[PDB]
Amino acid sequence: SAVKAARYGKDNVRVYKVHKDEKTGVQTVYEMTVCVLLEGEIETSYTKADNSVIVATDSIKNTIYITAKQNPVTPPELFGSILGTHFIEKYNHIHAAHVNIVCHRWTRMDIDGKPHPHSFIRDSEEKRNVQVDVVEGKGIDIKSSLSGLTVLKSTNSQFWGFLRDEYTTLKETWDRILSTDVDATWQWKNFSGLQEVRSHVPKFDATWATAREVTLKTFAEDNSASVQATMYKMAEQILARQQLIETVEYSLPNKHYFEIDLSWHKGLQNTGKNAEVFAPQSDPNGLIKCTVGRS
Amino acid sequence: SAVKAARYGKDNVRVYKVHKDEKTGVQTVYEMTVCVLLEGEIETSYTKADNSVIVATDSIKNTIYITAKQNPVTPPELFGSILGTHFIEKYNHIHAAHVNIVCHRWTRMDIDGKPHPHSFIRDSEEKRNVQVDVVEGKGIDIKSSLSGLTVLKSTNSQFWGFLRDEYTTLKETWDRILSTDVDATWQWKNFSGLQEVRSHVPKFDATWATAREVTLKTFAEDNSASVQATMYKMAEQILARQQLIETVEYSLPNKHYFEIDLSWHKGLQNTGKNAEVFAPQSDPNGLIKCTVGRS
Amino acid sequence: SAVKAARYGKDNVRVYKVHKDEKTGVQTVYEMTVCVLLEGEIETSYTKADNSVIVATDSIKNTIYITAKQNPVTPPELFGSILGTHFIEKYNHIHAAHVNIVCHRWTRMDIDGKPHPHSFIRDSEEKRNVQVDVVEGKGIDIKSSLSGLTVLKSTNSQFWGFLRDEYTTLKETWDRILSTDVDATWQWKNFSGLQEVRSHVPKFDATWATAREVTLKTFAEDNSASVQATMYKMAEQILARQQLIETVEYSLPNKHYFEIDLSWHKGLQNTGKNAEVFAPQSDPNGLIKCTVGRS
Amino acid sequence: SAVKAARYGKDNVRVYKVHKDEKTGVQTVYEMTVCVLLEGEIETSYTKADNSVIVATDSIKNTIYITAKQNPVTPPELFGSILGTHFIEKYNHIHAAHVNIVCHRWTRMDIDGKPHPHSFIRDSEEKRNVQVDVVEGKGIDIKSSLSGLTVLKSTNSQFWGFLRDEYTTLKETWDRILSTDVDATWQWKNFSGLQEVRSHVPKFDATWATAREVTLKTFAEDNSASVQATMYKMAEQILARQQLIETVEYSLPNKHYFEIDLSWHKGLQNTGKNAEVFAPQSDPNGLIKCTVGRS
Ligand SMILES: Nc1nc2[nH]cnc2c(=O)[nH]1
Ligand SMILES: Nc1nc2[nH]cnc2c(=O)[nH]1
Ligand SMILES: Nc1nc2[nH]cnc2c(=O)[nH]1
Ligand SMILES: Nc1nc2[nH]cnc2c(=O)[nH]1
Repeated sequence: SAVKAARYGKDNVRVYKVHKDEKTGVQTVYEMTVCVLLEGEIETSYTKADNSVIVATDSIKNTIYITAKQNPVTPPELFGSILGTHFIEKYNHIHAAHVNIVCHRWTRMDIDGKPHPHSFIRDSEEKRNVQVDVVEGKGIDIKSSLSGLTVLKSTNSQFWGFLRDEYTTLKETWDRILSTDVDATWQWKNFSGLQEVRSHVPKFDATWATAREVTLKTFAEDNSASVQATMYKMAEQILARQQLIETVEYSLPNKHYFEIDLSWHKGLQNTGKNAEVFAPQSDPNGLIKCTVGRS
Repeated sequence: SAVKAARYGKDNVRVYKVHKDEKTGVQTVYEMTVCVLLEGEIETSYTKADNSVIVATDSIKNTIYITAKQNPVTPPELFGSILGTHFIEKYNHIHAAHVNIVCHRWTRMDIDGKPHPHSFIRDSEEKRNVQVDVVEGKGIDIKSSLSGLTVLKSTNSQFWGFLRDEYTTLKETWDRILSTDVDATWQWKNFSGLQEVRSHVPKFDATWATAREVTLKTFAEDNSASVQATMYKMAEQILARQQLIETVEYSLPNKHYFEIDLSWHKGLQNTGKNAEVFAPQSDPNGLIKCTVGRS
Repeated sequence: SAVKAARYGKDNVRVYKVHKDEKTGVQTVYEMTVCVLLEGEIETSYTKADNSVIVATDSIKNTIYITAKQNPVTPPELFGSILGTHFIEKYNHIHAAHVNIVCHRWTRMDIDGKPHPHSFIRDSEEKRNVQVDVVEGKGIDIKSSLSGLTVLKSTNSQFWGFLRDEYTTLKETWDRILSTDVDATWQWKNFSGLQEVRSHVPKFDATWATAREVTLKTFAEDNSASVQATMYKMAEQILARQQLIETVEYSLPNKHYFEIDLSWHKGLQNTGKNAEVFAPQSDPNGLIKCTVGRS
Repeated sequence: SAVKAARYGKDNVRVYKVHKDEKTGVQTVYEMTVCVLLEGEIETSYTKADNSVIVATDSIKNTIYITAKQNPVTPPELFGSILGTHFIEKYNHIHAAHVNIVCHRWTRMDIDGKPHPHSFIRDSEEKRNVQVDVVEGKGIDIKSSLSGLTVLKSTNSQFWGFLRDEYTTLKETWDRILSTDVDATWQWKNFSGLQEVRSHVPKFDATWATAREVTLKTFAEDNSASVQATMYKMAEQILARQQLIETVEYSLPNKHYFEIDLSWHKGLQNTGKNAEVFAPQSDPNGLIKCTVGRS
């Protein structure tokens, strides 16, 4: 036997960083969860019990803190590039670094119609993430994403015209609730190294804001023919707004809300046009994906 | 042996209800999770296998749907009173109903600086809850609450002057991060029955908004001497704003963010006044509670 | 306003302890999660920002480690009594200690039909817990419990004869799946202090083993008329086996497995006596409780 | 823009199946969670709102129930092959089916030293899984796995000789606790179709039992030089025992248990050779992976 692939590192490293404007007295906090996995010439640690090739996972954790201390942690696409680049340049036998970052929301509180200087609130569980792969001699691959964005529209969603055969019991509908947890990923064109990533810095936050806005507007306005059709429209718009993106990927659960027939109880009418009370279903759920790129 | 206490019912009943304004075309959704437990003369179901006294848990579930269909589901203190009252009046041998409701947020989306008629987003995992106990001949006891409100302030929090003995290693501090998940409960004065609850309807939503606002403002503005001191101030204000409240209860975790000493690495300064990078701690955590009432 | 009730302390303190037999070379591990909340004369910490009365939560955490170091951590009813007693004797103004302990399973591995000296496996998520309230001048109240015991029987469970009215749609049945997560608590008679608890040490583990065994045997053998009837039988037996127990409490979810009618598909028969494939339901679920004591 | 990749289907389909031996009266239950995602000529559902190409996710759910009704659900590698094969043969425009199955444990209860005919208990949260990809014209790819196997050894684990530089603070050790959650996957050689999978049926369960046993024995007996070294030894043995396996993959977290220095308290000795009380750390954790194949 032989080692076909190997990676190791530190997972679930929680990091918080505060920025203090001495001028204005305004404070800004950043909180994230970091994973860093390394690859290189480390086979002997597995095959020969040779630990000399191992950069201890505890040292990797130390390095994340130090890096966060000496560099900006935002935007995450930059911080992740700096962190991955560090491992491949510092260690001769390490040739790839895979860095995953999850940014948690800490939103400035508004007190009395005015932004508070140092108080924050977590508004929802929606995350902004980055996956950065830094490979010696192959540049920097970045995939940015937003996830945990949960939305629902109570009408203007349809589903009819689908295949019908002896396995089908689902009825066609012209009016239904559509609810989902949005997971959207945009993959950037490969970057030659850190200097190139630094040159595109302003595009990261703007592209994140754009993906979010397009996602929300398209969901709210589209008279949805299906989840498939609505998601393609979002992805089409994101690609058209940012040329440096190669592919957009969406992964959407269809969280079902079933009508409850109450007619067995005093002829109570609660179906079709009279539907008011529904039962949200925990499982199972439809799962719909699509990767859209440039023709 | 004998049955000293008994209750049974249906838990985790998810309910969704939509309101459609035919005039404006505006839709409003309500989503909640309901638990209903009953008590009464049901001992024989346990002792003698006598199921004749049992209102099937499946029937209790049916009843929640029917009740939601025929009545307003908001404010939750009213819907819960209606639901509990129903069981004790309908069934002769049922003398207490305990109804718990958790309201999930579905917040109208703003598209292009304007409220969307039928699209919603879950902004955070913060809940509004109610506990309603409807006891035959003893009226209606209601406890309302908000939970899952997660906040953090990066400065203006202190902790010094505490007891020091041979078990103490904690250092006094004049500047620290304060973060917590707020769980606040206000207990209403006992109500004689449904007609009395209906008479106070407008006070429910207003008191909920008040508890939230006071909680947020006090946390942000108080130069906190301790979690204990800050929570008492919140509770004091809520009691002063609403006379129909008998007691306010707060339960607050103190989620710790530790300084990271980086001086072993090139004399890097990251403690005290130079602290920028912290390590959020998952556990353990301080847990601080207090019940405040009227003197 | 005034402080009606107050308690504070440390939650989620994870503790591991290893015992090494120098003779046999056999090692035994104990892992638990501890919560300790204190009460006493601490009102001024809330009302006057007077921290002098506060035993820091960090010190409480230190104390748990020290106590675990100097005393046996098993059985948990003893360790919890020692820990609570410590706070009320050490601090003059602290009059009650509430200690909660959750024991996690680490079960000796069997390698080659033989017990391994120092390797363990977590077999299931079932917990053994204790709640200990140590109140100055009122002795020691202990509630022991087992939870997270998940079981299912595929037949020999019935449910018929229940009340039927206009809210009922559930059909009577003579054969069904019964599945639940067992939560059983036995409350001990009040103890005068530590010396009395020490005198009953051997009864703790034996009573825990007994509750478990009776729970499992009764569930498997009873031709269940209802969850209510089966749980009363368990509680009756536990009370008869241990006189020092005052009350047994059971709290049982009824996790439903619905039949799937497949007759719309080629007359496939999958209901009643032909039922083979079921759909486990995540929610909602029946919740059945009962507290049984001595007549 | 264009669709580069697309898949859709049903996730979280919970299925239970009971087998009743009319002879012996012995019942056997199987419980699983199934995901099925399809690919084929379905681009137009995204691009043109053409639902005619869509096999409704609800129909996919129906099909899982029907398939489970007409076929054995064990071993899971077979059931998954049958299910995936069904979609590609039945639908002309569907060319790949991806089926994921998670098997939950329901272990026959032993009552009075004897196997009970129809009562079961969930012993741990350990899963047996399968991933089956059925691609038209490319046969059947199966990856089997076990996950959620949580183990700990209190001694006979070392970690010394690792790289040391200015980022290192970790001390070398010759004696430590080693704890992890085992995730092991074995990939089978490609199968030509269902008839070939049926021919190897007996090898599935045996290979699963083998992977488990080797994993447990190697963990318990190896005087571990590192997680890397111990995992390679397991994978080496699995490959040697089953020729039809092409690659073994392990993914192991290193769950840390830190020593607690108690010397600041009365010179209490709790480090190195005197270590008895440890603090289990929730995060961060080391993450170590390796894919081992044939030379
Ligand atoms: N939008 C949408 N709804 C569905 N309901 C059942 N299947 C589907 C599907 O593929 N798409
Ligand atoms: N606010 C606050 N911080 C603490 N840190 C340690 N103990 C305490 C406590 O009781 N209150
Ligand atoms: N055992 C049992 N099954 C039920 N199914 C519906 N209600 C009940 C109940 O109260 N007990
Ligand atoms: N086994 C093991 N322990 C570690 N502790 C820190 N890093 C490592 C590592 O790579 N392997």
